[PDB]
Amino acid sequence: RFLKVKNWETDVVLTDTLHLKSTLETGCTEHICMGSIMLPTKDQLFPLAKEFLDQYYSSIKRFGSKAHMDRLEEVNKEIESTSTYQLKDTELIYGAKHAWRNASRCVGRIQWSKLQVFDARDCTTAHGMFNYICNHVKYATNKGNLRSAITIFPQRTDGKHDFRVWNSQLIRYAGYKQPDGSTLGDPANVQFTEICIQQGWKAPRGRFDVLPLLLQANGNDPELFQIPPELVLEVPIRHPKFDWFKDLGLKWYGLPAVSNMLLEIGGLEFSACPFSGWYMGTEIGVRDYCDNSRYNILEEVAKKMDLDMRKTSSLWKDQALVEINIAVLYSFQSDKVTIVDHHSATESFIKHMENEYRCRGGCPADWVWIVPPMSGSITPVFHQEMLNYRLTPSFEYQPDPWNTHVW
Amino acid sequence: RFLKVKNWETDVVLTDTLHLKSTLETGCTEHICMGSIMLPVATKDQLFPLAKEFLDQYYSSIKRFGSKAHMDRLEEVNKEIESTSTYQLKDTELIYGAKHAWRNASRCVGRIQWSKLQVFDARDCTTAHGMFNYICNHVKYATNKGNLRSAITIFPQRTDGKHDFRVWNSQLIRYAGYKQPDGSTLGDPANVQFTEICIQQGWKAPRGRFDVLPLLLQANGNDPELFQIPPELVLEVPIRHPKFDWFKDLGLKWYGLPAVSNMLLEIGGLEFSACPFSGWYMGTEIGVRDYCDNSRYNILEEVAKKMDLDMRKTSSLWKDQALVEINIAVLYSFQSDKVTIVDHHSATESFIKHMENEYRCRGGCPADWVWIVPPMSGSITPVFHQEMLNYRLTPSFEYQPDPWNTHVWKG
Ligand code: HEM
Ligand code: HEM
Ligand SMILES: Cc1cc(N)nc(C[C@@H]2CNC[C@H]2OCCNCCc2cccc(F)c2)c1
Ligand SMILES: Cc1cc(N)nc(C[C@@H]2CNC[C@H]2OCCNCCc2cccc(F)c2)c1
Ligand SMILES: C[C@H](O)[C@H](O)[C@H]1CNc2nc(N)[nH]c(=O)c2N1
Ligand SMILES: C[C@H](O)[C@H](O)[C@H]1CNc2nc(N)[nH]c(=O)c2N1
Ligand SMILES: [Zn+2]
Repeated sequence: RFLKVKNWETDVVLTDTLHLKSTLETGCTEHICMGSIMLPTKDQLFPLAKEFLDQYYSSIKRFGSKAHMDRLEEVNKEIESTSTYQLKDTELIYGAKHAWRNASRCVGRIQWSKLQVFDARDCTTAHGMFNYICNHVKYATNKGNLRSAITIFPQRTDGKHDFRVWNSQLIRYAGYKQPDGSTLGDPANVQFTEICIQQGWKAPRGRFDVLPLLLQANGNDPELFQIPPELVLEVPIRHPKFDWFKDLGLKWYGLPAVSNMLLEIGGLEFSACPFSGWYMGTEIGVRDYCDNSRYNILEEVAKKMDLDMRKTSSLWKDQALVEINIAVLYSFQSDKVTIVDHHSATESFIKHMENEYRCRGGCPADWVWIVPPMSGSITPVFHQEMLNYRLTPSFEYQPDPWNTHVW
Repeated sequence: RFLKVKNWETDVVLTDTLHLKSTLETGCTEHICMGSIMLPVATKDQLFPLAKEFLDQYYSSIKRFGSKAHMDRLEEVNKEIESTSTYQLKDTELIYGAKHAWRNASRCVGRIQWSKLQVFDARDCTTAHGMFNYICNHVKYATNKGNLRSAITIFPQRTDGKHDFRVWNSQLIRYAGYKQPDGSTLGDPANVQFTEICIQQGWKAPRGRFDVLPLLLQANGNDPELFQIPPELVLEVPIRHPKFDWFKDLGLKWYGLPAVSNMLLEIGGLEFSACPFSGWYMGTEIGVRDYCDNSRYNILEEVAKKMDLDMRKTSSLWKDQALVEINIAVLYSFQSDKVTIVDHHSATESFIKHMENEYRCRGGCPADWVWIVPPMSGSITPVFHQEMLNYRLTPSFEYQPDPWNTHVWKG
């Protein structure tokens, strides 16, 4: 029941007791490991509420206190008639921060307690949503000195009155299929970009066209909105040594802001809850630029470096991937926009795991996601055993709204 | 039940039904995943069932499931079990067994080659000296002047667990490590403890950065004895870089034959505690892990110095930058000496082909993503984008405790 993790580089051994307060299911059985799978009512809504308040009140050292009990009964009452309930602000803030704290795929959690939570539960329209979003973007960007935040729209009711942001991120680049079969911009968003044009977006059909936001309030048809360009901090990508780097025409946005997840607190479901932090250099440099079905610029970059592309074994893909990633970090630093490299982010997460083990008794962690997609073994998380388990409050994936919605 | 895995790069979905033919637990539960944990005397009662399963498998693969020869083999094994409390695998069975252990090794990216594996039956061996001879002939055959060939050598199975054959080395060829007074290590820091044991056992250590350790061999439960592999049998490659001439001045070399010798081979209930096997290296094994792990030779710093890198700030990717050059240098030296080696791009691509084919013809390929994904440049290799299912099939290679921890000394 007590479980140990070992780091094979330092011989450090931590004892996990947090996973016994674990509640959702991992997808694994005693017979099969699914660690590398991307995605493995009144009766129900109450015990969830009770478990959440138990954990809240214990955190502010008023476990078993009268305020605790009184809140419990007050929630049970709203439930026994309304079929749902409302979080207090303090609960909402605590629940958000913990959903981040329990995000087993997030390497950036050392920062979990400094989250800014904008309570948008008084929202009622897509224009409302647009205004909350712009405000969130502007606060988070903070002229390049980024700050974590999450904006929380009204919780689910009957599930036909959901609030949803259809973009998978607040800020992402257009994808256009072409009459030769190739792609322009970002192929990950090709479908979304069609959905935007087929709702009436006039697309400039260029390589780095910031997508329009597309927002659904209270079950309604969703609606388009251009984020004010002066709110989208973008970084032109250049290299410290390679003067030529600049003319590949690359740039990237400063604000990563995940917008398609569902926030679950005490059995309540916040289907629209965009959140934002700041980039680790590899997300842009390795994945965004070099993933085969993304910008796929390796072929081109190594060309400029005059390396030997005649064999996989000259490691030309690898040499170029490094320079690209040196370039992304250099651009963001030079431009005073927050970015962290994969060495420093992983070191921090080691320090954070260590903290969470002594303060909480563990830290759910998903090794497949925490190990950066380059230079794995030269970062210390590589040598670190991690236990993956699902704690609540939490962020969960949810179907792309366009499969679900009813017009 | 059927389970699907998606490759997120090419959108290929595959369907695993093979995980159903799978008895051993994983370490995971419905409530916790231990996918990244390194490590999460059998009786009559248990033995027959395991023999049966195995022989059912064997006879299926030769399309003789149900045949007189099948029924009579079962009955001969059952008989032999009741009479002797163990049993003897036929040669054909042992070969099939070893091949299937490898094919089932979910942490091995090299499995495309599983059916081509040379099996040496050393079940007649009785002494350490007989082991030294077997192993020498394994090394010579497998090395094959740089054109490496897969091989495994199998010594007598465990009996009462008191008469074990063991190769105390973790690999048949590995460099000494020496902890000095000042805290630093000369040679490979991974082999310090084993090195100490060798010296204790009477090995005179040359005390250089690349001393090939002696074989330390235990037969029939006996105390192990020391043997120097003939050095003309130990093929080595001095490491240089195609463009950096100072690289050779680092003084690096490596042996060409990766040969694991601490694992246990389980076939139809039988445990072969000594079964060293060898193939050939993936470049990153030497260049990433052996040279660049902080707990190994750790040349990252020395190489970065020599490159005039900006080492004052990690965000310069000076570690990433040297890592690649070292891996370039390892592939280049092996290829130039005509010693078989494979880069991670080609190994991973090969593995994806193997795994697809395995789903086609077998209904699955157990695979451990944590281990299949190479330790540099993960997402530019196609395994990174591949969902994998991991589970335990037998025949299998299992871990066993280090024998110095379990061995009963006779004097
Ligand atoms: C402060 C800087 C942060 C960094 C550097 C960071 C880093 C990351 C990375 C690298 C991933 C894996 C994504 C990928 O490679 O596709 C990730 C996943 C995730 N992170 Fe963070 N994080 C940060 C802040 C946040 C915040 C503020 C939240 C929420 C409040 C969050 C919640 C999550 C969640 C729920 C996932 C998994 C969802 C997915 O599949 O994308 N992180 N994080
Ligand atoms: C043909 C060339 C081969 C290559 C390139 C290869 C590659 C690898 C690599 C890279 C690993 C992970 C070890 C690490 O990086 O620490 C591994 C694991 C393994 N492979 Fe292979 N392999 C080859 C041949 C073989 C053979 C002949 C066998 C047995 C017949 C085998 C069975 C195994 C086993 C049992 C493991 C687990 C090792 C451990 O857990 O430490 N492979 N393979
Ligand atoms: C808040 C925050 C900060 C930060 N630095 N980083 C993040 C990760 C974003 C979230 N989500 C992907 C990452 O951005 C990378 C974009 N690639 C998409 C990966 C993908 C494709 C298809 C299916 C999937 F399940 C996942 C969030
Ligand atoms: C036959 C063959 C060919 C090849 N290319 N590569 C190999 C991998 C060897 C096996 N064994 C690891 C690799 O050699 C590296 C040694 N590291 C030991 C890994 C380890 C450490 C602590 C706990 C564990 F559970 C496991 C075999
Ligand atoms: C197949 C595998 O699950 C998939 O490629 C995962 C692996 N690790 C990842 N890790 C991060 N950080 N982000 C990802 O998108 C992925 N993809
Ligand atoms: C903690 C973690 O499981 C451990 O460091 C693993 C990760 N992946 C690995 N992968 C390979 N090929 N070889 C290894 O030794 C390891 N080590
Ligand atoms: Zn698992």
